[PDB]
Amino acid sequence: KVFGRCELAAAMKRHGLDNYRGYSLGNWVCAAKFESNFNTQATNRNTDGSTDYGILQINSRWWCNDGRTPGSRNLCNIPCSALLSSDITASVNCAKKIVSDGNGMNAWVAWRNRCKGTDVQAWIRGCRL
Ligand SMILES: [Cl-]
Ligand SMILES: [Cl-]
Ligand SMILES: [Cl-]
Ligand SMILES: [Cl-]
Ligand SMILES: [Cl-]
Ligand SMILES: [Cl-]
Ligand SMILES: [N]
Ligand SMILES: [N]
Ligand SMILES: [N]
Ligand code: NA
Ligand SMILES: [Pt+2]
Ligand SMILES: [Pt+2]
Ligand SMILES: [Pt+2]
Ligand SMILES: [Pt+2]
Ligand SMILES: [Pt+2]
Repeated sequence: KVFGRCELAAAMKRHGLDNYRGYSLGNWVCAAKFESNFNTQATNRNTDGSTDYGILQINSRWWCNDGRTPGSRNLCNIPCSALLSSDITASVNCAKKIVSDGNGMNAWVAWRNRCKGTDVQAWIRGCRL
């Protein structure tokens, strides 16, 4: 599924991401935009053989099992395929664990390089929240 901007904002808010670990909703929508362009089916292969999955491009090195990332962990205890669902619950629940790991949203390289320090509120402007 390709979410609309405000559609994704609303789902993320409902699932408890707004100000989660102190990160405003706009940060999460911005991250999603530049990670997946709001596409739940987005996948991207990393040089180390791990794969990023879903709206927030959560990686199999640490966070999900795809049966094909040697040495990896599955700290969110999910198949990586669950991150591709039109239902974003697994993505959000896992993102909550990631952003609590100590580095906050810097865990998402695209967030650090394209969202951090920007007017992230713009990503939820206009939305009925
Ligand atoms: Cl957009
Ligand atoms: Cl915001
Ligand atoms: Cl594996
Ligand atoms: Cl959902
Ligand atoms: Cl959730
Ligand atoms: Cl933080
Ligand atoms: N949802
Ligand atoms: N939720
Ligand atoms: N949730
Ligand atoms: Na894994
Ligand atoms: Pt879909
Ligand atoms: Pt939902
Ligand atoms: Pt939820
Ligand atoms: Pt929660
Ligand atoms: Pt777009």
